[PDB]
Amino acid sequence: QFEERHLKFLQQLGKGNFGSVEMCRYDPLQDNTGEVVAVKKLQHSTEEHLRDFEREIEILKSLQHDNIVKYKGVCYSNLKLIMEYLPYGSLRDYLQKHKERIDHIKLLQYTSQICKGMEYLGTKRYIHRDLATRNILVENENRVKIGDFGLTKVLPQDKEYYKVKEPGESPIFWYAPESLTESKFSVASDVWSFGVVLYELFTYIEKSKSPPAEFMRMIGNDKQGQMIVFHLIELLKNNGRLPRPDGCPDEIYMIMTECWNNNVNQRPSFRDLALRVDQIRDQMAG
Ligand SMILES: CC(C)(C)c1nc2c3ccc(F)cc3c3c(=O)[nH]ccc3c2[nH]1
Repeated sequence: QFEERHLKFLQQLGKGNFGSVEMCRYDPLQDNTGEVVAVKKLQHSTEEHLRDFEREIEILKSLQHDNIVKYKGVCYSNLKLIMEYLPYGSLRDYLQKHKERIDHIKLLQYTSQICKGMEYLGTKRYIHRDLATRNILVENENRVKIGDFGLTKVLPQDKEYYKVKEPGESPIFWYAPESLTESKFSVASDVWSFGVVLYELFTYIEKSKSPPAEFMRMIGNDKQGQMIVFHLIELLKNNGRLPRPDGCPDEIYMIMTECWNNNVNQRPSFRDLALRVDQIRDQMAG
């Protein structure tokens, strides 16, 4: 395992849901030769959150894929999850800061990698429940990885959905309608959220174009608080949706809109999404 005393704090990397990630140097020889790693811990340790965190660690450990962040180990005294350090950070921040470097061809490369990571999740009957560019990490210019699994659940053997309603705040603007109305989560709801991820990427994370900002304008910024979810549900029911991003090819927007089907069963599979994206990639290449 990883020893507490040899883990040297460098900087705060990010915060998500109930967890917090830090950049640390694991230096067991105490000579400044150890590798830099990412360390996740609970911001406030609750027995409920500890049980969730334990399951999260088991989830990640069970995953080995090019497009999933690498598990390295755990640290015991206050449980800590040790992951590989991915030096380019979240895709959200990377894309926003370096939009001149990243073209549509690169966006589709990332899109394909996300789909392949998600198909791998589905093969283990894992539902991510929090697909968003903030949860995707960049290893290098050519490779992204699904980088957090704080909300990830395993499907029961006998059902194709999973019902969960967690205390606090949910990413409602990435949620499928049945996740908002029924608290139902499935591969199909992950596909819906993947549509939002695709939207995010093609907006190049322009602040005014974010899903929350766009939906809030459609709902009306003169919104309440508890009624926001109620109005969001109604908007989606009446086929109100995120607009086509500036400069987004019509065929890419079609993929988004097909992911955003109210009919759960009519949403494409991650396998078919990868196929469609890779086909568009090749047609943009030659
Ligand atoms: C906020 C969230 C929990 C999604 C998170 N942010 C990061 C992150 C941010 C910047 C950075 F340079 C690296 C990371 C990082 C990382 O390197 N490994 C695992 C997770 C993770 C991370 N996980």
